[PDB]
Amino acid sequence: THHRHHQETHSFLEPESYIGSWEAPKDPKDAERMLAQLRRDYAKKVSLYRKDYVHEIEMLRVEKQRKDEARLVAERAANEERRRLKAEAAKVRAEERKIFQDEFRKTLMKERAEKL
Amino acid sequence: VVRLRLSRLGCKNRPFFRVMATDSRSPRDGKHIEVLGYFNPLPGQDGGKRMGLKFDRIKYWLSVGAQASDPVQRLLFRSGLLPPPPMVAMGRKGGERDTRPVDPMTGRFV
Amino acid sequence: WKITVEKLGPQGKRGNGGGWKFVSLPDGSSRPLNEVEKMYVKREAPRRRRKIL
RNA sequence: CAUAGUCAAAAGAAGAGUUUGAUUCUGGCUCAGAAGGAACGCUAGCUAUAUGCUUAACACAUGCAAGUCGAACGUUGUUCUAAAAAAAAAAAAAAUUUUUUUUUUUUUAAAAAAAAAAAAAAUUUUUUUUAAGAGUUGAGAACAAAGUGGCGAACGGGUGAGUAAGGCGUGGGAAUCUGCCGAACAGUUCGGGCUAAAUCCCGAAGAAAGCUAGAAAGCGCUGUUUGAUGAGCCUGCGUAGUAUUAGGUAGUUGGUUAGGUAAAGGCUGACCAAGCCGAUGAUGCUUAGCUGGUCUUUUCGGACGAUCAGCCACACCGGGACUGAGACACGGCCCGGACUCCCACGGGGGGCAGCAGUGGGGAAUCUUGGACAAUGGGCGCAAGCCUGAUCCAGCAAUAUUGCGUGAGUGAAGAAGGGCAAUUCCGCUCGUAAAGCUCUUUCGUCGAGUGCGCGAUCAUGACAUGACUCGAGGAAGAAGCCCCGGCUAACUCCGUGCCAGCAGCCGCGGUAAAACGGGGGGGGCAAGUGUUCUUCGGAAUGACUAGGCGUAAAGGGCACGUA
Ligand SMILES: [K+]
Ligand SMILES: [K+]
Ligand SMILES: [K+]
Ligand SMILES: [K+]
Ligand SMILES: [K+]
Ligand SMILES: [K+]
Ligand SMILES: [Mg+2]
Ligand SMILES: [Mg+2]
Ligand SMILES: [Mg+2]
Ligand SMILES: [Mg+2]
Ligand SMILES: [Mg+2]
Ligand SMILES: [Mg+2]
Ligand SMILES: [Mg+2]
Ligand SMILES: [Mg+2]
Ligand SMILES: [Mg+2]
Ligand SMILES: [Mg+2]
Ligand SMILES: [Mg+2]
Ligand SMILES: [Mg+2]
Ligand SMILES: [Mg+2]
Ligand SMILES: [Mg+2]
Ligand SMILES: [Mg+2]
Ligand SMILES: [Mg+2]
Ligand SMILES: [Mg+2]
Ligand SMILES: [Mg+2]
Ligand SMILES: [Mg+2]
Ligand SMILES: [Mg+2]
Ligand SMILES: [Mg+2]
Ligand SMILES: [Mg+2]
Ligand SMILES: [Mg+2]
Ligand SMILES: [Mg+2]
Ligand SMILES: [Mg+2]
Ligand SMILES: [Mg+2]
Ligand SMILES: [Mg+2]
Ligand SMILES: [Mg+2]
Ligand SMILES: [Mg+2]
Ligand SMILES: [Mg+2]
Ligand SMILES: [Mg+2]
Ligand SMILES: [Mg+2]
Ligand SMILES: [Mg+2]
Ligand SMILES: [Mg+2]
Ligand SMILES: [Mg+2]
Repeated sequence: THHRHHQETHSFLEPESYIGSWEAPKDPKDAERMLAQLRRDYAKKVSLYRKDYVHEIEMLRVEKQRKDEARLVAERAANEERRRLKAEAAKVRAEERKIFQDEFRKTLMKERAEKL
Repeated sequence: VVRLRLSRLGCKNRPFFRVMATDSRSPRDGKHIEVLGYFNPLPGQDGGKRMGLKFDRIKYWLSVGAQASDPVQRLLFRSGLLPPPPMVAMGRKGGERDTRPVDPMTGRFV
Repeated sequence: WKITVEKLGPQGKRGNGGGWKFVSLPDGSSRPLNEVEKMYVKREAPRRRRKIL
């Protein structure tokens, strides 16, 4: 996301000594066995890399889960306060409404009696 | 099997590659799960080649068992996401290379 | 060949302009960018303006 | 500090001619623009990248387009030979031997080292024949030679016939399965059968299957939990024309109960009810694959759905299932049909809408090419082997804001052509040409390096290319339409309502700027015209953005359903 995180926390690596490490044997059969062992070692290293990546993704998922839960509980707390404030305002407005409606009803009752 | 492989882009005699996460049965330039990056097989003005990868998505696909193809194994070793392929231990073929210098701007012998 | 490996996605960004880059030499080692390579990085970024002149 | 910072996401809005004696209005016709999978005429230098049977889903000669694995398994038959390690270079015709250390067995408790014929020596040696269903014959090479078995031939590739909603676009769901691939756990035991065997088939437990001390803790298989990827099933919304088609349905709509399916379900047997769909257009008829998108356009719309990619459907025409993780399967099987090729006449065989290619139809659409070097895919532990996927060459101005066909100078203003009271070198072709100087892009010719590059551990079809250097000589490279108005560009001769021209208005009946030729000129330019087709102009179906007194157009007038 930023230059500093990448520039500090990148594993820059040394030269790899595996490159050019083959020594030619005197028997083609032994050479084939040596190449087969090299393929098996490559499979083992790939499996270790897969396990490392599984653990990295799991830790990132756990962190995202706890962050989302924290935001959710903060949001719920804010909504629980907003709801109670609006309920109090609605209650005082409904209490103000009744006197006006009673007076208006009395006015209309007087008008109907006059017309009758 | 999910495969990290190379799709051909570019034009005729100007190859360019994209690094893809695909089902193996898919056509080479057809259906895919994800574009993971790119690779330029032609050398540029800086004297080297270019490559971009989505490192976290490549880690995701390798963690769930995707299998890289033969050039993608080399490209992922070169970026540090995979171990070196078994054949890089053999070393390079030698021989007398023509080391006579050519001018960078004009291509003629200095 | 040396390569120049860019990190793509939102988690590989060096900032507004692209992703972070390293070199990865043919011997198996990787290194940060040179000054010439830094100029190459700077000249290929997209510019957030119309073409003046 | 900094590989920081910068906040861009459009442009696109034109009018003209033609109804009248003239006018304004209404209203059509036509024109200037952009474009195409185009076709045809005339004319053509080059490179590159795209595109190239739109018609007959017409019929197809020929070659190729799917195999691979001996590390699953026997089988027969080919060859050749009768213990391991190390050294042999120097004095008095030469491949195979001598020396040193380990090791199996035999012979007389330490040492020594199959039968028959012919010959030699005192039991051994030399040569030859048969050895080897044989008191374990010791190594080796191919076995492809033919098979059984696994995996893949459900991918990739082609076409758009059908399909108007069982499809597609978009968003969801529950009642399912999922080979190979990643990650845990448990097992991998014993009999029989296919002439011989098995990782083939059957049986028992609990499901199975073994190979490799050549691949011995490496593969493989089975069961159970999972991730990942696919697949099946369902569904909301959106998605033609036609009412000069008004009713349609009878497993139809629902219920119950059995069956079937991996899985919900009238999916279907039986029984029961009479429902369900329809004027918010069912059903009938016609047309059509859908989408991303392509062309056009001041936004909207219209036309199209060809290349490419996603989804679907189909594979000579109909009908089926089998095997399989997956098919009701383009290059698999069975059946029926039409057509066709062999037949020894009993009977067999085939399916280019894979890549090339051929007939045919058509105005019209390409090579019977090269390589698996790259990328992708199948099989294999690999080595590899396949791959008309692809990559790359070939043909075609079919397309593309590309490049070139020279740059200067030159007055005998040459010759020649055209016009001319026949004005100013009489005017013009015309500085035009020729000549002279310079530069050689593109193309041509001759060479040279190649881990230049595509590809790297290695492997290069392209490549007779490219690159670099050299030779040469303006040399090899300009047309097509038009010139009465719309519309930029005018004279002479011929013709005489003829021959002809024409997008529209109109020209031609003896001085035609309109027909045809000469001369000159204008626009585009390796193109340029003509035809077809789409949008624009067209506010000419008007949402944006029009109307209905007298021009097309208020229903004769109400009442009322949606
Ligand atoms: K789709
Ligand atoms: K059919
Ligand atoms: K290949
Ligand atoms: K033409
Ligand atoms: K010339
Ligand atoms: K009413
Ligand atoms: Mg009139
Ligand atoms: Mg076609
Ligand atoms: Mg087989
Ligand atoms: Mg098949
Ligand atoms: Mg198929
Ligand atoms: Mg195609
Ligand atoms: Mg199509
Ligand atoms: Mg209808
Ligand atoms: Mg059709
Ligand atoms: Mg459509
Ligand atoms: Mg046919
Ligand atoms: Mg199969
Ligand atoms: Mg089955
Ligand atoms: Mg076929
Ligand atoms: Mg063909
Ligand atoms: Mg014809
Ligand atoms: Mg491959
Ligand atoms: Mg494999
Ligand atoms: Mg081919
Ligand atoms: Mg051009
Ligand atoms: Mg040249
Ligand atoms: Mg040459
Ligand atoms: Mg090379
Ligand atoms: Mg060529
Ligand atoms: Mg004019
Ligand atoms: Mg005349
Ligand atoms: Mg004219
Ligand atoms: Mg004329
Ligand atoms: Mg309109
Ligand atoms: Mg308009
Ligand atoms: Mg309106
Ligand atoms: Mg009007
Ligand atoms: Mg009105
Ligand atoms: Mg009236
Ligand atoms: Mg009337």
